[PDB]
Amino acid sequence: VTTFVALYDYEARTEDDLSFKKGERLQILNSSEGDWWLAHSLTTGQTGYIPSNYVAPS
Repeated sequence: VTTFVALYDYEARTEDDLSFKKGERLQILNSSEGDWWLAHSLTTGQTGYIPSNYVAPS
């Protein structure tokens, strides 16, 4: 729905988290959980939760 870029590498901290590298383009699919957003990585094709402060708008 909106595209962001990852600011830092992130290793998943739950089984439902997305792992991603700095610079990945991430589509934000849901943001209702505040500091944790559901994202889809356009760079890798994977999906999961991310920390909202790890991304900035493209």
